[PDB]
Amino acid sequence: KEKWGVAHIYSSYNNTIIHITDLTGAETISRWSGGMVVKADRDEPSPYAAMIAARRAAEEAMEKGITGVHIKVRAPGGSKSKSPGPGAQAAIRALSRAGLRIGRVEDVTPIPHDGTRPKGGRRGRRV
Amino acid sequence: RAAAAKDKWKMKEWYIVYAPDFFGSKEIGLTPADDPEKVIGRVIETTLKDLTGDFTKGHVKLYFQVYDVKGQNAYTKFKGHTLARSYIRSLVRRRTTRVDGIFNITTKDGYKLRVMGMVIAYRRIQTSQERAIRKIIQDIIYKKAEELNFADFVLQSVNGQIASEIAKEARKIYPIKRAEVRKIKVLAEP
RNA sequence: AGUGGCGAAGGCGCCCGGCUGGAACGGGUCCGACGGUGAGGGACGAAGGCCAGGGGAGCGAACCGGAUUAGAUACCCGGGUAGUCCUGGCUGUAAAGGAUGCGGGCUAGGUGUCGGGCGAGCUUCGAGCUCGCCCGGUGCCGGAGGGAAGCCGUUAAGCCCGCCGCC
RNA sequence: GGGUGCGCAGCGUAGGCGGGAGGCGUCGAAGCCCGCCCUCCGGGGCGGGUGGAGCCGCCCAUGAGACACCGCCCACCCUCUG
Repeated sequence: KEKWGVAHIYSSYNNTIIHITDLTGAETISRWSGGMVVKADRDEPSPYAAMIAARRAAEEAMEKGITGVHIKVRAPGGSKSKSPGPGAQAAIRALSRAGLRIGRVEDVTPIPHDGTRPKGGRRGRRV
Repeated sequence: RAAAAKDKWKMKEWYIVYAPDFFGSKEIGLTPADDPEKVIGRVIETTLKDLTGDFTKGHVKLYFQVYDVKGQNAYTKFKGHTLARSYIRSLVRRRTTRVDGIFNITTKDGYKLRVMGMVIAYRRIQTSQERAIRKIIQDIIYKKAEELNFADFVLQSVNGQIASEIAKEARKIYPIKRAEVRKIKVLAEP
């Protein structure tokens, strides 16, 4: 029989997390970060690191018996940035190549109807 | 170690989820769990085409909640629905007008709902017209609620009848494109 | 969501209901010069600060730590107190700036947009669309003309009739 | 009770004792077909099935030799009872 899961991707300017669950999101299957596959902190969001972690997670999922997968991609959002990083697309293509079938794709970046104050300081960062 | 990990994964059994009765009882998917009661309370997100494959209504998302179990078969209830982000963003453009109403409803059977309906106009209209349109939405939804009950309410709201009525009667204040019902939440139950 | 609107200015953006202030348009309606400016006096007046009482998510002066640096009482990072919020009062300040005091008559226009009214054409008969005209608001160009120039130019920084503040 | 053993070189999970050159095949097996569990998924231990008569080892290594056959231990996470 064909079973479907869900891949949550959390992408940032500093790391990428790929997490595969069942359709309910209450049972976890695999979880891999860009910091498990490199040793430089400045490479955690490299799309190659993302590809590698995606491959590991996909192979573990297949071993567990997962065939299809829906996708929810996310940036931190809220008061932080609303734009994903560059590892998300890499991870998606890597999941496709690993051998899983892909279903729906959606963005779930949480966005403020009007909310809290960000960290700048009325003048932002000045480096 | 990995021994206990494999033990845990292999102690997990699979269950088959089933939609409710006023829909067609289908086989949305599968859920792993060790015990039966760790499955009571779980939300399956699906679309309406998967259930009844009309190619156009792919933007509608339904959310079914698990409430019971019998062997390795679980049965769901209806919880709410919302439209899709992509659709809404493609709708709301510049040099137009958006009119949203949020209302609290009680059907014939005592179910309490929160309904969020949406309307779009072709131009940058005034505010009195916005308010007239909002009143129209309100009247129609209250009428449909007092005359119908949960199953028909939901089926009509997701098929697109109430939207047609709303558009046709709001076309008397200002023409319209893509009127719709955008969200429903269930709040209570008798 | 606007280059948009209301308000004396400060300033004011979820929805429904109630109380309330002011302006424009239309008007063979009423009174009949009742007007302008305003020394001295008064009322409003961002943020921050103070008094008294409540509350306290996020942000975050002071403070404490990590780095960077010749040094770094800073910029960058991790934490954090008053304060930011409500009630009732004081303080009376700002690039509070159109850096342009208020009223009235005159000296070419063009093109947008907002509200109201009139007249033609369309219509899916819609509190709807388009074109033109009058009044009032708010913008962009521009000829004579003005200015040390930048520039302003019927929303004058032009020619006249007035009052107060200032150098 | 059911399952459970790569110190090396290895035909490969020689685990260790006493016996065991002898053990089996209608007290029916291979070679071929599909499958749950254990686990270093190493790899075997396990089951219904075309199948119908061969294969282990005294023969070499390894310090202790055979999953050669008979009795017993042990490391785990599990199924019943009192």
